Amino acid sequence: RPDFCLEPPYTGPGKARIIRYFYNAKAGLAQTFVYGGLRAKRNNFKSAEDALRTCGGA
Repeated sequence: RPDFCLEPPYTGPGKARIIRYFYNAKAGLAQTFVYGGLRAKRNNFKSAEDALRTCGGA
């Protein structure tokens, strides 16, 4: 599983409220979170299906 999949979600400094997905490795689930629109990290997906394919494990 890529190492960036183990990071907590990162909202960042932007003032937007954009609903994105992160992979929660401890839970084993893709979950939603509020992203501010600036300086996303890689554990920040546009969909659940993308989060799971990238971070869900082989």
